[PDB]
Amino acid sequence: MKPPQQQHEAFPLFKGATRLPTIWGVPMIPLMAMVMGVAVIALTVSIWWWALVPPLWFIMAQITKNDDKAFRIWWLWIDTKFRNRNKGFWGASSYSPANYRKRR
Amino acid sequence: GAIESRKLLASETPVGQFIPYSHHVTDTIISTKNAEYLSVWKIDGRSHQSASEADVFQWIRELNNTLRGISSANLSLWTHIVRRRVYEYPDAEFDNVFCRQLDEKYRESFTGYNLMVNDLYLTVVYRPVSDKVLSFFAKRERETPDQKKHRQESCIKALEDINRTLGQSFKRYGAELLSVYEKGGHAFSAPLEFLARLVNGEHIPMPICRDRFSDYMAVNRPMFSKWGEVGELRSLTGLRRFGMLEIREYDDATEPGQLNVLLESDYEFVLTHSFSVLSRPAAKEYLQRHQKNLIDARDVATDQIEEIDEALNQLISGHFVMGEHHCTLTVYGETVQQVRDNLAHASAAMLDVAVLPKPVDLALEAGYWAQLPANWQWRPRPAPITSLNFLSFSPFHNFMSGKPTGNPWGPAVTILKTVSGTPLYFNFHASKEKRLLGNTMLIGQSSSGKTVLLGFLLAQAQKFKPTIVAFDKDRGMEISIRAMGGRYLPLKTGEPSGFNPFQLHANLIFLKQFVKKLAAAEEEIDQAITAMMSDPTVHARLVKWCELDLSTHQIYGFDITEFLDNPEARTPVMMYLLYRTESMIDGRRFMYVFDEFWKPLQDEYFEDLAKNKQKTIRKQNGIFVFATQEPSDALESNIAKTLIQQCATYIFLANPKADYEDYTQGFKLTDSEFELVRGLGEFSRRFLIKQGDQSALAEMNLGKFRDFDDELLVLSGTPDNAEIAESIIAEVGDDPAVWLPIFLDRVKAERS
Amino acid sequence: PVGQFIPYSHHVTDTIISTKNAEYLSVWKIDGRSHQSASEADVFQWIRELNNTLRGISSANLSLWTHIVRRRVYEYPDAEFDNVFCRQLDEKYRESFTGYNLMVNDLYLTVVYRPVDQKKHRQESCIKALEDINRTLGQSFKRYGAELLSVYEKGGHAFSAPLEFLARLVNGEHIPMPICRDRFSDYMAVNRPMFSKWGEVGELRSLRRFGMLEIREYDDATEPGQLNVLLESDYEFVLTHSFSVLSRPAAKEYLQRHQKNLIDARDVATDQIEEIDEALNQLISGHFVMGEHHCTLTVYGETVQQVRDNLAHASAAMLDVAVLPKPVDLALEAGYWAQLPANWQWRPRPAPITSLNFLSFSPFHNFMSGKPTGNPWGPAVTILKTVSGTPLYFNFHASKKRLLGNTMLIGQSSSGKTVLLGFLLAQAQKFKPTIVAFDKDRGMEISIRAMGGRYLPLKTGEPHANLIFLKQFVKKLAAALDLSTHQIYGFDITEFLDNPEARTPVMMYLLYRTESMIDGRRFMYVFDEFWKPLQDEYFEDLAKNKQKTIRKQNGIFVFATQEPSDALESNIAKTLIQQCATYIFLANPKADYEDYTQGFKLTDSEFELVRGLGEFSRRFLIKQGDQSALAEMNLGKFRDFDDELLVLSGTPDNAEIAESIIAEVGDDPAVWLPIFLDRVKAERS
Amino acid sequence: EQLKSYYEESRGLERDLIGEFVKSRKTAWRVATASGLFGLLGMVCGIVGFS
Amino acid sequence: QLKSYYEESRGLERDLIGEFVKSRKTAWRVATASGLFGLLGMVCGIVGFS
Amino acid sequence: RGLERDLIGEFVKSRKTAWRVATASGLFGLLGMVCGIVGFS
Repeated sequence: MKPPQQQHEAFPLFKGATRLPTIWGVPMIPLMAMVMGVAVIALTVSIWWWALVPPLWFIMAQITKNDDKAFRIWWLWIDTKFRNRNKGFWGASSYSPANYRKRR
Repeated sequence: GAIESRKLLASETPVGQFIPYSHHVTDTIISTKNAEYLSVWKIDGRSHQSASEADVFQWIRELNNTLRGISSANLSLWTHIVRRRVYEYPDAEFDNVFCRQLDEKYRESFTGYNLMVNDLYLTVVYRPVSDKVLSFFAKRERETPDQKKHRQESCIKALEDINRTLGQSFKRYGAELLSVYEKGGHAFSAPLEFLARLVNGEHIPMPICRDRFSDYMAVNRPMFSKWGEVGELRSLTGLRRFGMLEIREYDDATEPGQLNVLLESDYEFVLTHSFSVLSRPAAKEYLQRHQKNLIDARDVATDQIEEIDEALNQLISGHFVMGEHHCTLTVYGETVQQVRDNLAHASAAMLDVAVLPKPVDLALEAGYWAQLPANWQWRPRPAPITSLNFLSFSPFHNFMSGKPTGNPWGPAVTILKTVSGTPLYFNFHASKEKRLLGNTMLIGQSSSGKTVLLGFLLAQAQKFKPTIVAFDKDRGMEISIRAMGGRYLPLKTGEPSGFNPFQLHANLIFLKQFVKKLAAAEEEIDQAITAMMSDPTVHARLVKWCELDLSTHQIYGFDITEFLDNPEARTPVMMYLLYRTESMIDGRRFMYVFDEFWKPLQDEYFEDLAKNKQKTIRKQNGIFVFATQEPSDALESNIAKTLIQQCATYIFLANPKADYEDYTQGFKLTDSEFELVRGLGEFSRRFLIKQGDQSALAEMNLGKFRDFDDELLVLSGTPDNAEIAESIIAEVGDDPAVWLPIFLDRVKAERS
Repeated sequence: PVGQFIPYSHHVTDTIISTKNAEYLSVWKIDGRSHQSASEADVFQWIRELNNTLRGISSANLSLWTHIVRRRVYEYPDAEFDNVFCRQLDEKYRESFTGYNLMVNDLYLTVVYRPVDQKKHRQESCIKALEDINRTLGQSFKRYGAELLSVYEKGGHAFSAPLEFLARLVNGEHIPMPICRDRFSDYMAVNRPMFSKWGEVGELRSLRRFGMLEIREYDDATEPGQLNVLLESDYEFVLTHSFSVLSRPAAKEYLQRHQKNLIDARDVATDQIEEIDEALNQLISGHFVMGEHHCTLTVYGETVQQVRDNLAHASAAMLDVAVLPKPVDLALEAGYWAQLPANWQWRPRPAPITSLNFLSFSPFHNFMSGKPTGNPWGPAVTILKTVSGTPLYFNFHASKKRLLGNTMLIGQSSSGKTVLLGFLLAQAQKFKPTIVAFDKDRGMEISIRAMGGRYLPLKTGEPHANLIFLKQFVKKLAAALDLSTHQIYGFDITEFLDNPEARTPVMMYLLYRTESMIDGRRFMYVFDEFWKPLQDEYFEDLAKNKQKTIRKQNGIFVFATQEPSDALESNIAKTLIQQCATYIFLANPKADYEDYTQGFKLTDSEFELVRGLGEFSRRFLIKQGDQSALAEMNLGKFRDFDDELLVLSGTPDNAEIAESIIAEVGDDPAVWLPIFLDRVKAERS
Repeated sequence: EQLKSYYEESRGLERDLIGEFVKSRKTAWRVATASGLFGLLGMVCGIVGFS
Repeated sequence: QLKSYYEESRGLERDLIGEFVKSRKTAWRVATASGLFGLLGMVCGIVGFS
Repeated sequence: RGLERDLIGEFVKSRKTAWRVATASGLFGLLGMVCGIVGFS
């Protein structure tokens, strides 16, 4: 049925895949985006620019502790499925096998 | 509209962005848009069903040890267990009635059995530098075209060294390196076909032209769903719906074969493992993060501390390196519901072992482009794992399945069912024991299944129209030989056969006939018989007490059961018969077939001729098929050493009186293999096939499956049945081999 | 409507069709050379010979479009003719064709010129440009056979032939379109194709749907012809190539741009850059021009599923060669509209391709097919199967007054001469001509008696402008005749064929009545042996002199001879031999190599094919004009071939049975053949 | 039945179409630019008079 | 002296008559804009005059 | 019919447009003249 077997002769993983890089409970790159957004708010107003940071940051931390590095998935979606055009025309995202007809 | 179509296609994004490949820089190595040179290894995996538990762990340890030297941060591995439906094996074409009907029945016998076979491909890339940050800074600078050539040369040398080391490490495995193959006055790329199969979903041969590989690689339009977990490929052959899956949680144990459950299954899929090795600095940093977060224990667990403490010592001084791993499984199906239920089955199978998967959503195209070996950036969920754990996830275990098509002499001779469930494409030619060796030795213990199996193989191998010469025992295959076009030539006592001892160069041949004729000697008759041969008191006695036409038929036999007492009959009989058939060896395909080794032992010079002549015929369409009803006493023969050494395909039939000693020293097979073999009780049909180093407990069956009614009696061998059928053949007297119906009436008494 | 896509406007100079944007055009219908017959040297020589005039007339204005079309020909009408035995033969042999290809290959190359008070003088210069281009193209295509389509009068209002091809390219079916006062693109589209909304496939109404496979190869072709695999297929299609020849200064710039672009890369490929640099060096030295190129295949299938299957089979056949088709899912509209000549803008993806590669992709190779219809007597006289599974439409009038009609049949009498002679005569009866037959044996008489005319054998005991008759009679002195009775005639020459000097006087007298009787009605003279009559003093002279007038009338001399070396091509026989239109060479076990090749101008590879047939293989080589094919009119089961072969062959026993039955019956509605059917095979059995 | 004398003029007809069409383009720019300058006169006059 | 692959490609693809039609359309559009400026000047004169 | 019917077609269609532009210019100019001359007093 399966070559798998219940044996203690194991190579432990140590579960270091949960302790992926983080600084204050969040990966730095999404937190870099949070800082960029806080600066964007600071362009509009300084009173609540720093104030908006703890809410978003806490949301990031609590999401990451649930399912780590989901932000990479979010970025991949935004980059690939979102940016594609003519999604409605084909009924789904499509990529022409052939190159640009003009290409000039 | 015509202008509307133009403005739409101008908006459309080509697929060439996601396919980072370019010219073959070397015959075995592919380039990349980012100079990440690639090479694909086609591996014939090791057989795991032998179920030698400790040996699996030993194999994993050895793979890790051999990989250690290659393990360096500039490396990666992508493993793809592609499991496919097979169409390459063609339906056979037949002339004789009996063999054609047997083929028809056997083909009908596989309605409802899965014909999918899984083959394993390992792709190894060599990124020049794996800097976390410095790579980005270096990427945006121009370089000297001669120094780019320097990078080319150094990378090619390193990758060639890697391939050589891996090939030396994978001796027990298939270890075949895909390279350029030319066909029709124009070059082709075998590795390109694999990458196309990954990206196109179908095997499309890829000619190599002056343009870059990426632009013309894709011939099928992919349509990834929006807000969906499956995608659709639009192709001329058909529309293929593929669904993806991802692993999100791991366990510590990593007992090897945790993913083997997926191999034997009913859904066609592609399984991906990428192991982007990680440098020891970052490795110990990652380890230290978990170490620290454990030290923040608050009495979380006492054991885990001494479970992790050994990690530092093993990482510094062991032969393993950390890595980045993601697993993605792509099920191909023809309808949306079918692929979804396949995904449910696969998730159930993964949840069976301690891993917990989760379907990939919002990253379908990312996971799909991650399948390509060179796509670093599209990794959906990279995780840090131990190298031992990586080999545990991908231990190159595979149910043995011979090549269906492309084998020497063409397609696989037969398709045999397997106990595990993966169909086995039987074929005589095996990789290791240049032109492939076709030797076979059908050892067994007093089981008529030997005769039935041999007759079935002959009837099915009739597809190649090959010349076959048989030396049967106990009238076993007289009916089988007569069934196809052939002459039995029974050597019954009291009537010398059609040939007389004389023959019609020729004097050189009959020289040894004189020498073997010398019995009850041998010095004065060295040439005194030779001169009379130019043109012995007991010699004329044998001549008076002796108590042919070839090439008009394709199959031959010889009722040689009589000469089990006096070799001076048997030895000249084999000498004359072998010399006779020697002419037809070079004419076309040949398969000698035997049933004993002690009569061949009676020759005492058949070894002397065979030691070179087996190579000579083997070069030109020569095949031996050996059999033994007493394997225990077989290896005792002086010639038996050469018999065991030369054998290519080893087939064992259930022997209750099995020997550990013989089957270990000769008939080389593992201890677990021997336990499995002896586990076969007497009269069990299943028979182990050690075709090559890999082995599988294939079985053959003939029972009603919702047939074989006439062939069940014909394949077997019975003295009563054979003599009675000889009575019918005497009555009918018809060279029209289709004569079978007349005998079918006399089946009334036996089949009453 | 659809008039936007079609650019042609009106017809000029009787041979060029003007266009919007002042771009004169000229259409050539080219019958390709036979690739199968010739060896490997001839094909390279032909490629280089074409390149000669291509680079010789190359200029930025010049362009060329190539179309090959596979047509299910219905122009064969299956005519009606009253004879009973010939009806049996015709019906059975039609039945034999079931399951076999009836498609034909037609190749077209359309030369187009687009220049980049004195306006009229510049117009004259522009038209004379295409005038000279057509003149040099015609001189360069003499061996191939090129018919410059031009206007032809019809009942007082003209039709322009070139418009018909450009119509067929878009309409898909041959529709005659006349020259009217309008602009041509207005109404030339009788059928408007409808393409799918997503564009995967297209639909055309008579309904035939079509799909397109885009073919683009960027490296040099190994073989002079890589696309000849398509010439045999079960799907109609149109294959296009456009060659807008770039001027040399633009070619240099493009090569430099592509070279620099290849240089600027992360991974350097030394092989490709060296190849491109070598091509750059060759451009100045090997004087081949470069132009933009694009290739599209437009298959035809009744149903989309059949269309997809045809596409899959075409892709597999292409991938057997090293050419990878790229399927067209969208822009099928643009690709299809690219087919029409002078539609540069709608080209999907032009790619600069060396002239040698262009000729290698599209050399004018096609199997022999002849012309099924339009021959001066009518449709094709008969249709013969060929090797390579392509149909052959046989017609006598194929030449290089009116086209030549004379035919040579060379081979041994046993080696299928009888059956082929009889079958060709029976088919030719469909036009009901007058037949005068001379037979070396008594074989022909049974065949003739089967037809309407009664053979007149010669046996012992049965023998003012007339000044010519008297003077010819004096020459012999030195040593139901007319066509009124019945249409067909046969006079035995077996009596005087071997005779030394008795043949000449009777031939001289017989020719008098034979020629003078009809004299311009029709003639299909047949001689089993024509070298025996020609040794005459007077007959050969009058034949050579009067062949011109006989050709003017509806007169064809179907000569024949068993052994060409026996005919020995004497000084007087030279004209008769050389003015033969169509040659059918049977398998000759013995053939003097030098005389056989040099007398017939037969190619060396064609001679190799003739020898390859060897002895006692019922095949023949038909060399019409300047092409060849191996056609076999084999008669097997799919089953009357047995009986109409038995009657067709002539043996002394068959001859005597035929004469006795004819004399004894009295009135017999060809019912002697049912008597002849079994009365013969019993004796052989 | 002068078959070609009827299209002996079609050539000159096409030439005259080209000539008339290019002449029309020339007069089109002529009128457009004249209107542009004269409208500039009007607009600047109104701008001046607005005060 | 074409001196440009791009120039040759554009010269092939470009439609001469359609180019002239578009040029005249642009000419008339620019003339209309000029008339608009002129009418604006007229309105400004009528207004500021008072 | 044909190109000739297009030739005369434009040959006087552009007459229409040229005349319309000329009339528009004449109307605008006489408007300016009349309004200004009303302005003078």
